Amino acid sequence: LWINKPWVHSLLRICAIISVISVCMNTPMTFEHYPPLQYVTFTLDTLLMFLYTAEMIAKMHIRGIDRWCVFDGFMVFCLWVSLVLQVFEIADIVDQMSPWGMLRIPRPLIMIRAFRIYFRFELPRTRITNILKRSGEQIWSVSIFLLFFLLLYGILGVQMFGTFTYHCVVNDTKPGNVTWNSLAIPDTHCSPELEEGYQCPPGFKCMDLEDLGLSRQELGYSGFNEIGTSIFTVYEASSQEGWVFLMYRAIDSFPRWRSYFYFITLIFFLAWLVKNVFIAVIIETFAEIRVQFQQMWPACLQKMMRSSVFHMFILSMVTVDVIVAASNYYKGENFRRQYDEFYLAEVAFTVLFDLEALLKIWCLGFTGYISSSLHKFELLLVIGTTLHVYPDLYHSQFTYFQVLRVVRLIKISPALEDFVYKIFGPGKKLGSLVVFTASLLIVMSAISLQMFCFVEELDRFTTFPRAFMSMFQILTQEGWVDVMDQTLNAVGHMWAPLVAIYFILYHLFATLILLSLFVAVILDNLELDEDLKKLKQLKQRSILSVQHHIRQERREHRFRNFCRVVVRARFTKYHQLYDLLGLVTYLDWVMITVTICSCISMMFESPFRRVMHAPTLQIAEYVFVIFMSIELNLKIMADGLFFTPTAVIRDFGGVMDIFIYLVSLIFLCWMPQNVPAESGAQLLMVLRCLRPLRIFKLVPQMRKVVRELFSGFKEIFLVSILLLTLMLVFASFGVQLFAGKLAKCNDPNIIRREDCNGIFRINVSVSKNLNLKLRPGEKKPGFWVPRVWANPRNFNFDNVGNAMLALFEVLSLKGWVEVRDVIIHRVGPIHGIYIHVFVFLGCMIGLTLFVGVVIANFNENKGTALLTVDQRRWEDLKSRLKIAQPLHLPPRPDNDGFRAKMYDITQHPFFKRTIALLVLAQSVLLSVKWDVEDPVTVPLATMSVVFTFIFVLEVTMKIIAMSPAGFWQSRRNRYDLLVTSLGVVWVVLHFALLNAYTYMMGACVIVFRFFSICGKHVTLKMLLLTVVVSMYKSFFIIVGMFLLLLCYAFAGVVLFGTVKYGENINRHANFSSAGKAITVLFRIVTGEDWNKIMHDCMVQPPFCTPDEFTYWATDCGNYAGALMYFCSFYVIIAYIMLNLLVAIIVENFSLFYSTEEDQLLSYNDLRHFQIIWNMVDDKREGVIPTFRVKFLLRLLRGRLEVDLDKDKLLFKHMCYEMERLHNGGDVTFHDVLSMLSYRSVDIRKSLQLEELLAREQLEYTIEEEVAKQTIRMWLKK
Amino acid sequence: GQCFTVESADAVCNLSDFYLSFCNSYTLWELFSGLSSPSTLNCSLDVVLTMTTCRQCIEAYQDYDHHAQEKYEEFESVLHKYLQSDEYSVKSCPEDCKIVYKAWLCSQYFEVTQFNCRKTIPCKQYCLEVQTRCPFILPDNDEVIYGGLSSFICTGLYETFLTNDEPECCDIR
Ligand SMILES: CC(C)CCC[C@@H](C)[C@H]1CC[C@H]2[C@@H]3CC=C4C[C@@H](O)CC[C@]4(C)[C@H]3CC[C@]12C
Ligand SMILES: CC(C)CCC[C@@H](C)[C@H]1CC[C@H]2[C@@H]3CC=C4C[C@@H](O)CC[C@]4(C)[C@H]3CC[C@]12C
Ligand SMILES: *[C@@H]1O[C@H](CO)[C@@H](O)[C@H](O)[C@H]1NC(C)=O
Ligand SMILES: *[C@@H]1O[C@H](CO)[C@@H](O)[C@H](O)[C@H]1NC(C)=O
Ligand SMILES: *[C@@H]1O[C@H](CO)[C@@H](O)[C@H](O)[C@H]1NC(C)=O
Repeated sequence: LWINKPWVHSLLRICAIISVISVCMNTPMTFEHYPPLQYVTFTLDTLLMFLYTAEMIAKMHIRGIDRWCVFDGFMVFCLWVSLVLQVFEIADIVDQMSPWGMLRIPRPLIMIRAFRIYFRFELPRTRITNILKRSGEQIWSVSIFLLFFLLLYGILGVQMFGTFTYHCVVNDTKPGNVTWNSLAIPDTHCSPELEEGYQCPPGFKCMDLEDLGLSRQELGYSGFNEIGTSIFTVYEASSQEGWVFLMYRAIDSFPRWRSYFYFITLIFFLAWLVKNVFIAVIIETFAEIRVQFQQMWPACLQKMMRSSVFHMFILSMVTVDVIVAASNYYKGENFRRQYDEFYLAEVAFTVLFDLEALLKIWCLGFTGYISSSLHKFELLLVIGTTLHVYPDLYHSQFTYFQVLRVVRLIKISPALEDFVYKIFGPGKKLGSLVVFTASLLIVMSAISLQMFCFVEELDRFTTFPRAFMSMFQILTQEGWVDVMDQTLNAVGHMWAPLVAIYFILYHLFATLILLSLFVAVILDNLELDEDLKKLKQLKQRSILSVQHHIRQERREHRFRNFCRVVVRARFTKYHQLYDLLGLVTYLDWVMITVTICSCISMMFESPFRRVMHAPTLQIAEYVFVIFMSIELNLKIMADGLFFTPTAVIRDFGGVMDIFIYLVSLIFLCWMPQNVPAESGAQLLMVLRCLRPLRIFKLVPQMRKVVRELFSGFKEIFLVSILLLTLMLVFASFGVQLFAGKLAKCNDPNIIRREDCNGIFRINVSVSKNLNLKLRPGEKKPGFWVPRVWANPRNFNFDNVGNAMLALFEVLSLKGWVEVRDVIIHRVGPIHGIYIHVFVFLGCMIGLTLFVGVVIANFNENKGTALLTVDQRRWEDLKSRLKIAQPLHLPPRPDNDGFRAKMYDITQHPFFKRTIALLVLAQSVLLSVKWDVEDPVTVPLATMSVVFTFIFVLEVTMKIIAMSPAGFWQSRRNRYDLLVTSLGVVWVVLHFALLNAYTYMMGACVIVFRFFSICGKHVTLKMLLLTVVVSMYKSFFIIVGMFLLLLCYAFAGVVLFGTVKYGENINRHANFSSAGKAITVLFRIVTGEDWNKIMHDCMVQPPFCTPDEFTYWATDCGNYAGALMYFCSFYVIIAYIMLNLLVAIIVENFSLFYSTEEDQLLSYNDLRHFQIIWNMVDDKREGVIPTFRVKFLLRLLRGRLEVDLDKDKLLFKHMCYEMERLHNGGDVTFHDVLSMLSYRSVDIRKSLQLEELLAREQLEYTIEEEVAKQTIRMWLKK
Repeated sequence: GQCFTVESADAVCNLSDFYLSFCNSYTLWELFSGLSSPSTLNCSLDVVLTMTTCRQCIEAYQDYDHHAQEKYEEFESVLHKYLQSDEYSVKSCPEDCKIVYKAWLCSQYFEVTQFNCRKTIPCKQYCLEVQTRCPFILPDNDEVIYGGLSSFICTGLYETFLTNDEPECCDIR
């Protein structure tokens, strides 16, 4: 009675939160900064140690000494241990910088007690555990798949690259003596061979930096030294982290094609597809939750207040207020910003809205006011802004209230409000996920804090704010490897593997589960409710026996003819080629050819090879303009210009065609010899760069892609408005609190703006990663520069435009950590909250809304948006059975002892598991680079010879034991034969030639066998099919993304071809040719600092030399051009069009990956039916007669069992179904399989209304005729 | 009327004909009209006409010149180790950068007005020239996060870099 009260449990929960807070303050640095806190936290500990001890003895005295009680007792134990340890620490006995504080590691777990009440759901615990087991098995499978790809690319990186140890240094660098002052600026890699990589210029030599005394500890952790380093590097790259500069090193050290192929395929497979498979898994988890939840069951002042004119006036006042507050831009170091006219405007608006709230209260009473749940937010704003206007909380955290008033503006658009209610759903799915995310972040920060607060020279976990910033940064992925690297260096060499496992596991969970849950929650909010889907449709033992029982208990004239002929001309064993050749009219085929040739020509245009001065580049231009003039004239004469239903201008595509034609015609007629920067001629060249967009109109698959993408533009635009509103809120706040406060002296030893003059010796960046800390008595490279009081040049909050640009750059999470650090170091640490909140609201939620709306519109275009999850699973099963074929296993021979025993040997699961282990082991043989001057490569190649001889005997066994004819039946067997023949070829060459290309061929054969490993595992094969079939299904989407990228690449060669080298524009990334521009634009969406590149391309005087005549002589950048170009490209590609790849991966995952459900025909059932059909169909026809059907049905065992003890009626129904289907003959393995699938599900759930009525009519007819024949057998006797 | 590089304070002690060794665009006539090292600060050109004080000021000029030379050697050492020196700009080469940087540094050490210049330019403008012709050199980012700042910049937050009372020295470009 003393512990079951209502208030006591709330007390225990609040005290669990308080204990979390207590342990989050218990670090040595926190006690150095605030000594009182020490005793404070002790007291709290003691107090809680009392109370919880009570709730243990006051409870385990009732019951004799729920599986929460053991947890609560371990918590009490942790509290007691922390108490006695802190008593020892108070008495100065323990150092407090010793690892004893690690005993407080479990204490944060007490936070679970504060939320344990919210662990009661509407589903029984059995259904919850079934959901969790299904999701766990799927996550295990996808993790195995991920590990397969990681090992594949790790071996490829070991063999295609090596160590990046050759650097350009000054030639007078003696061995053993290299210093910071011998390297180049910036540090650059090179190749010692005259044909690969970067060649050092005169004055520099390419040295090894390993014969020179440098250690692989002061040279990084990345690279491809051995298989472990390489796997870690591949995993880092799959997060789009640090792979671009690794690629730059590879390009400088090795041939270029290697790096391009390697890293582009790594980003495409690992960073896009394999990553999207995890999102598919979480979306399937939510689909399974749905399936489980479904199968479980004044007299006049009031009138003027009610008028819409008053609402319009108040919303206009909110608009004016927030616009005026946002427009308080920085005006210089000689103004006040404290009691100025903006403050008086703020006072006036605060008084106005306080009067509005008072009036609403005085009209509707108080309780009727406050019940509105929107008047609650308005009263919160009234109070917060009134406190804000008090002239000591002006321009403080209280400003958050003022800038929040823009939320009221959501009531101008009913559609935006409905979209908000739709996409954010209930405050119990998304809100619960946000609370779980905050709690997980707090607990992991507290745990990492207790792990690392004592470690010397590690300022990432000294206090809870720092530990939380570190864990949040790992969540956002921006520089997470840097956090882990600093920690790994700090902890030492013995514990580094354990903390590396910790950080990798945390990153894996965070980025592959938490963010995927955000996506899945948004998608579930956008997906119609199951009951609503069924209601909207209405407005318009063995599983066979279970379904049978359910089914039972339920019972003028001329020259237009010639033009029309020419523009409509078009155009079976091989009908695929004939459909490819008749895809478009001959006129469109010619025009596609001419478009492609013109784009290929434009790929040679550069600032120094111009189309206006080079005739070979004008060939394609003249051809394009002439042929498009002919095409337009023909189509306009034939199909009319505007009026005709198939006129030329009837959609946006024809308008764009006319636009492109006119641009190219004006350019070719003009052909200006001088093109000034930012002129109309350069704008004309940029518009001419839009020529690839004609492929989007001439190819119907591209038209389909564009049409389906723009079918969801309303939702895309509403998400854009929500993100703009968020950025406006935070940009107004940033202008009010940060304007003029981000500047400081570029000399770190200066503090006051009055001391910031003269010159100082600045240190220049040599190597960001390399750690040649060795400096005997010399200083770091640098030189003398003026002291300047400057903004960071990449972002400021001085006006609302700069603030919105900075927040848009932070939204991409690229370089956001530098913004965070600048705001915390130059304004104050309290203003870290600001940036973090934005990063949580804009990236984890904001961009996830784009992901969700794009996937939802995709699913709506393919038609599956109004189907229930059971109906969608039925469609996926019906597609899975439409491609299943009879099994490829010929029978075992009779009394052929040389083949029967060999049959039992090759078909025994021990043999297959042994072959898979051998594939993995030969794969492991490629762990060190197979060189030709390395000794270990000879043992490795000899063992590879042993392996390929083993696989030779395996293949000969499977060919003689099975058949030479039947061995060729399996495609996997054919691949294995191909790889084994390549293997024996390599063996005879390797012992004959023994060259370096011999080792290359051996490594290649090993890689192809490793790739064979994917056919020896069910889940691996299903996931590989998912990936490759979704890559096939995304061909035209990838073509469209490439077409957009090509347009942008041409435009960027025109705009940024000669931009002065800057922070990120350099010899590795620039727009000096179309190929360089293409590679740069690819890297800009897959893990490079695109905003740094944007700010390099915005360079203006006095940082460049303008030219008044031509752009190729001007060295400068386009400011507005760079803004529009980079922002629009990043939005279009990274936020919109890659989510199409996500949508396709999700579709194909639900199609190909099958789990053994209870109420559906599964993969094992398909295999069992295949075995039974193999035994019934003798000569392997794939088609049996009618009586073999009853034989097969009697034969089926397991889950397809039809036992003649309780389900004889079912047997007769199925046999008569197979009789009736073709008037009595020759069913075809899909008739019987379709019959099984139908008789194996509850058709009321799985089928749609048309198919349901058809099937129920069919089954009623069958049952009636079976009853008729039974009655006739009776009347016969 | 040709130049006369200064070598000894005593030997040279028509001042518009004696140029400094490294900062070879400043005559002694111009230095005595404005420059004065504070320790020996008595040289307002009234120490040459009316000579130990002169030796003290000319040796101060030579020390200024020598320190400017050391700093310039550090700069050209950085510029030598810059490998993209031939690619960074279609308009500027390392020699242009070197010349304008030497002019800027020499103006930092001798903040005086130059006379008898064919073409004249505000001396502060040489700062801007270093921003224009020299390559972007990323500064090291351990103590302070520079953002996207370059190593050499001239004008701060909300400042008109060119103002009144400028030395307005020669133009050598
Ligand atoms: C609930 C509490 C916090 C509300 C506080 C409101 C008070 C403190 C605010 C509201 C109006 C404000 C005043 C408005 C007018 C002026 C005159 C001006 O020349 C200086 C500021 C000054 C003197 C303000 C002082 C602070 C002020 C009096
Ligand atoms: C079959 C027809 C329609 C296609 C060929 C069109 C002919 C007329 C086109 C194609 C290539 C064109 C040439 C391409 C290059 C040049 C160099 C330029 O400085 C003058 C025009 C000139 C000489 C063009 C003249 C017209 C031209 C010869
Ligand atoms: C290293 O280089 C410095 C600089 O020239 C030189 O003084 C020193 O003797 C060298 N030491 C060795 C071991 O080469
Ligand atoms: C280094 O290279 C420079 C320029 O080629 C040359 O003058 C110098 O003598 C070289 N020093 C060596 C080779 O030690
Ligand atoms: C440059 O690095 C040195 C270390 O050699 C350090 O002492 C100095 O403070 C740094 N200078 C600047 C301006 O960062």
